[PDB]
Amino acid sequence: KIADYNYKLPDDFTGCVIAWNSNNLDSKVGGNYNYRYRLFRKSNLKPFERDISTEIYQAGSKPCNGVEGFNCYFPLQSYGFQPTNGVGYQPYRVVVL
Amino acid sequence: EIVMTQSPGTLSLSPGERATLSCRASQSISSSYLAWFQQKPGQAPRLLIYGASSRAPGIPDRFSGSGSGTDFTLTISRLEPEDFAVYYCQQYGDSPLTFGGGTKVDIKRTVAAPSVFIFPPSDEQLKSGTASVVCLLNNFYPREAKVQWKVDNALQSGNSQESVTEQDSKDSTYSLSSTLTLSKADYEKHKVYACEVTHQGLSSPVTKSFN
Amino acid sequence: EIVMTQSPGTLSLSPGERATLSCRASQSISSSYLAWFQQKPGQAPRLLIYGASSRAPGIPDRFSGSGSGTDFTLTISRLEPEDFAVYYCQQYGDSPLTFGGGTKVDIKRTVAAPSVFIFPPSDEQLKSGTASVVCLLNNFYPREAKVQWKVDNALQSGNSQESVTEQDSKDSTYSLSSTLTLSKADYEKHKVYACEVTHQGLSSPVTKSFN
Amino acid sequence: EIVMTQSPGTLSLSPGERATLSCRASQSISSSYLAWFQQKPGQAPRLLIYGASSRAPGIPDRFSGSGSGTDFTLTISRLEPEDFAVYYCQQYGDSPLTFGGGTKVDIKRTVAAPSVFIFPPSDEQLKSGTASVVCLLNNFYPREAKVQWKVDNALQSGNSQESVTEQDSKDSTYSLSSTLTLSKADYEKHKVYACEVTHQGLSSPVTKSFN
Amino acid sequence: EVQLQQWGAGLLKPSETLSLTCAVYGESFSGYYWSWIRQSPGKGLEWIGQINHSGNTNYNPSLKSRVTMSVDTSKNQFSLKLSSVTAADTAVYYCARELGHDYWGQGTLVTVSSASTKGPSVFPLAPSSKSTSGGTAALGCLVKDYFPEPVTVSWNSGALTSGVHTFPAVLQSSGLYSLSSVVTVPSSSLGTQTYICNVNHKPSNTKVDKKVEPK
Amino acid sequence: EVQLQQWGAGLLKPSETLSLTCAVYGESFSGYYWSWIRQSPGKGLEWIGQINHSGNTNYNPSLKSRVTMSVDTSKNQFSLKLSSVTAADTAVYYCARELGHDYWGQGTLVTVSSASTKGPSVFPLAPSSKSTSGGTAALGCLVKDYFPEPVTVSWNSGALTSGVHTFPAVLQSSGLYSLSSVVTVPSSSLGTQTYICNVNHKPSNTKVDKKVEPK
Amino acid sequence: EVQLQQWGAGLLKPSETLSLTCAVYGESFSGYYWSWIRQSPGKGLEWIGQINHSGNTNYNPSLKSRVTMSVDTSKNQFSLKLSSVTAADTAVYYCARELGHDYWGQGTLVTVSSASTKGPSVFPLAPSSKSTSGGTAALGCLVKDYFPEPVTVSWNSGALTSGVHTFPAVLQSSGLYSLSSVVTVPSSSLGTQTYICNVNHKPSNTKVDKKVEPK
Repeated sequence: KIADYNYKLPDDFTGCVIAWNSNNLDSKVGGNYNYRYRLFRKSNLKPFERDISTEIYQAGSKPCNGVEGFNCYFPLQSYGFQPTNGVGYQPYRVVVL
Repeated sequence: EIVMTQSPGTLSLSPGERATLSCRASQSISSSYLAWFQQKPGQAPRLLIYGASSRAPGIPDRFSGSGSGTDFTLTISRLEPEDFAVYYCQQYGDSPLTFGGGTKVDIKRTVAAPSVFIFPPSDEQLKSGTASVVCLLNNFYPREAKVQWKVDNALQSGNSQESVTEQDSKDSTYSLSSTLTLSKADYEKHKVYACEVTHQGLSSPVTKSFN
Repeated sequence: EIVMTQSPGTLSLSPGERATLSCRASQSISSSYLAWFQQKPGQAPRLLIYGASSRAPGIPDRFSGSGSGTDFTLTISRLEPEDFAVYYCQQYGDSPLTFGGGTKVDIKRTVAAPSVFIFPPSDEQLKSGTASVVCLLNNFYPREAKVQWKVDNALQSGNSQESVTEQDSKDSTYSLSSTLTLSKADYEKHKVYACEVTHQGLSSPVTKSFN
Repeated sequence: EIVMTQSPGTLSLSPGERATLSCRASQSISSSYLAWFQQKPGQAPRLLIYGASSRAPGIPDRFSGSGSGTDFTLTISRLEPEDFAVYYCQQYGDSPLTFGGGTKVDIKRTVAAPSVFIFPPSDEQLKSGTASVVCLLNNFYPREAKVQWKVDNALQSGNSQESVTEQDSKDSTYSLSSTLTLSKADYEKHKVYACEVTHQGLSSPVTKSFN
Repeated sequence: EVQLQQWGAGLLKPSETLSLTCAVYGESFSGYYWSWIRQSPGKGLEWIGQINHSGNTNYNPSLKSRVTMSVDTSKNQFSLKLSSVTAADTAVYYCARELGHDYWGQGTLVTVSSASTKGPSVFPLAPSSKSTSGGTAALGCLVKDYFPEPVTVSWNSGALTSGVHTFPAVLQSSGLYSLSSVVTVPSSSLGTQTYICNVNHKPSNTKVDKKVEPK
Repeated sequence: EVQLQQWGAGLLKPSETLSLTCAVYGESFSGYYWSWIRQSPGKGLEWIGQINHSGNTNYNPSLKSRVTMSVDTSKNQFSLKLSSVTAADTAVYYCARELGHDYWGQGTLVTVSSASTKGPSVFPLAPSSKSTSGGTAALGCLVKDYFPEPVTVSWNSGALTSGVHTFPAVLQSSGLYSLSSVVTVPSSSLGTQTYICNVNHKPSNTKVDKKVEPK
Repeated sequence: EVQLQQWGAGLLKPSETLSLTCAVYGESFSGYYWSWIRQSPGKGLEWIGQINHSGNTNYNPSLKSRVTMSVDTSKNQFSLKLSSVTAADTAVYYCARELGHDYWGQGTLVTVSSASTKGPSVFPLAPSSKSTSGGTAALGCLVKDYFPEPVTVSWNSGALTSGVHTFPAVLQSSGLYSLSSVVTVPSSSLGTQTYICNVNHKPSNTKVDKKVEPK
């Protein structure tokens, strides 16, 4: 989902990828419902392309002209980060050079 | 990959009552994106509730949903004869789309007692080299009752399996069959065999023997 | 691809008469290489006339053919009861063999009047969730007829279909059944329904109505 | 590649008798590694004797083996009804494993005389475009039976074929059927057809004919 | 005289391959051209192609990209292959000699549909009271929702064979078939006799019996 | 409205490749994602993957290494290929649109086994002496060692249809099926009425009848 | 105890490649050689080759050119590939352990042909008048021109099971099989008793009855 609807690296890519755990900085005892990712999109992204549009997802028969409802959903959903989450469900901090 | 857990699959209640089914998840569901599915036998699942509160178009208004975070519930205000099916959860706020486990609702009737019949094996069957003994129950309200074989006053396990039948349309009873399989020398060893039934409705520890 | 076009597909005439069938080609046929085929139901086509003039071996003398250029015709001197079939053209003077559309011949008789014996939708189909009503016709020689459905005093089209039986061996009539499907909510909402029969032989516009 | 040649493929004898099966090899077998396999109809072969003298575990002691060099023999002292099967040699003392041709044992009984029947082709098959004539023999013990066809008092070769059924469970007799196939012209040109059978059971070479 | 016998599969899912074979008896197989002809209820007779013993093929330009033809000289047979078949290819196929004019095969029906075999169902019917008052009524059984085409319907266990109308099956939007079988009776006979409708669907191996009663 | 029709093989041997195809009628094929979902009685519903008209596929991480999906835009079809199939892949497969929520396919059953078709066997059962004294006895027949699913059992050619219990077929270690069919009769019924149990297995076309004799 | 279970393709075309698989249960798989043995109705038992857990193979020199074996120790399976398949390779294949002497597979039959599925044609056999004068007669029906071997023939819907002989099928020059069924009756029983033979061919799914009448 991250490699298709969010951030895509080209196959002919030169550079480094550096990630480190960041549970200290972005957890909050209550959920850190502030990060968000794109869940629904009608096609794959192109390499090094960025999409920030909301554009309610059709996914049905009714057009849903700008209004959310049945089969029409908001594509951006929030991560739930808590300090008690196990490794693999707690934040990681990524820089790509 | 959010793991969805659901209320115990079996629950029985009379028609015209209120039915509540609970659901929970390992992680919180974003935007309360939870859906409830109803599946009748032999058909594809059908959607009832989306968003954990809303109602799908063309759905009877006796279905309601309520919940958030990691706890959700579905309520049927009044049960109809065609409202008995299997109910499923679904979370779709995460990329790996996962369903629940399934909860089956039944029609309940007054408690009844199991009846046991014993069929001695036939020597024609023993000609091949194997024998089978059957312990049977008919017309008992709970879906399952405990049955155990006794060979030479010794417990046996790991060598048999049981089969149950769907509840009767109007009798709403149950039938259970347990079959044992053994080698020829092993069957020929004891004349006396028994099967004992442990059941809550029938207080007697019925044990059945044939010679 | 020399496209061949024939006379009107259906023509009616009493037995013991003469029949003429026309055949036109989009381009000239070399050396009058045109053939006429006859096909009866359940059998493969049989050649009658080759070269647009000659007669195949074993063919009776009542079949004749005449034409040239882009116009040809077949003539039957007397129509025996077995001469009622479908007739096709074929050009074999060019690269891909091309056949005509086909012309049918029927049996003429007196004009009858259709009888309508409608059946209301059953309860069992309503349980399955579909509703079928059948405007019916019986015993009418002219196959050409029209039936129009009226629901809520409005025209209904695109949701009904018709099935017509073949001509009878001795009665030489037809039977038609028109089935129209509507939603259960739509069928409950409206009170007046009808099928109206328009036929050339039967002047009165019989609007068979029911509630 | 050692070629194992075995005793005549068919030996017939009554139950409860001495049976001897021979086996020869093109080369002397080292260490007398020879084995005898028994195959019953519809299942995999089973080993009886290994080392040309020793007996495999679980085998009844009526089977014995004796031989050396390039000549070997299997002996059954008295025959049970189950022991009617096919027996194979198997040498395992050289690079490729080779089996024998096989020897089939039958049940002996009193000689019987076949009953000869002849069937003319049906008109439906003639309309299809081929004629098949069937001449059959019923309930004869000696499998050796010669059937030939006289078409206009002439012998036909290579245009007919025959099938023989297995030994009966209780009759212990045989049935044979020879079918001769011809085209339309070949069948309709000639008038008389006949099948005649020479069988050692009955002296008369029964010749059955039809027009 | 030449006798032609053909065989091949009849039911095909979309995007499958159609294979038919035809066998020749009676005359020489060499020195002749053997043709395939297609007949549809919505198009008419169409010529597909032809092949001879040497392996030479003549193709219709319309179908040239999807049609293949093969000849087996040893057993005197020729075969047709039609790839990427579609629902527009449902038709009757004949094998003939040369242009025709002499001899044709019996014909093989081919139905291409994306529906699975399903059992027919019978809907009950009731005559109207106005029909009873008029003097004549009709009693009919409606069969629906069976995919494979051939089905048989009878009445009175086959005893009543007068006035029986069995309208041809019609294909619906869902891809299944339906038909109706009716009989005409006097209204006087109503209220004193019981009728029966019997349906036999061979491909699904289904036999259904319905007891028709007045109203 | 969308109609989805699916087809594919229902019996596979281990290490084969499962292929299923779904066809869409009624709505626009492009602009949507089409999904495959299996259902097994062992675990429950599981999402396999989805694909759109351009060929972009989303896969479940568990099955990402042995799932392939294809799309045929000309005839509005999408297909699933599941390689290296195993006995744990026996399930019911549905094709749905997007996340579901509106339209589903009918679903096809897929069973994976390494057994060949063969007929079952009937093992006789005799009512015990106590049943005759009791006033209520049971008659049962046990069917054993058959691979295909539709095995059928009956009493007295369907004479004793009341109080009939037919427990569902079960797997065995060998991969074969065993089940029992039972009925209840009074001691007065014993002997006075003959009870003959019949079993029919159409895939192997085997019919077995057993007479019941009290012990 | 060791249990061997094998599967593979039961039908092939010439020039194709035969593939078979065998799986082992109940004991160790490594430290052993697993063999393939072919039995044909014309020549007899023959040894094809054997393979061990590490991939070392022994081949029969006659078939060394076309025979290959593979092993999967993860799931305890071994497979045989036989390329350049010809009509002389129709036979029953067994997977065995070592030289044999202990354990054999159930055996799978492989048929090699280049014919398509066809339905049988039934032709009655008419008794002669002199056969009626003889006091006993034989009524049979001839089944012809079906490709797949399994064909079931019964008489009087299975009621007549005395004095019936069903000869084995025989391959013809056209690649299709044919057989006949015969029953014996008293001559006086003819004319006053009806006799029908019914035949079912499952691959083409055709069941047809045929009544036999005296000439």
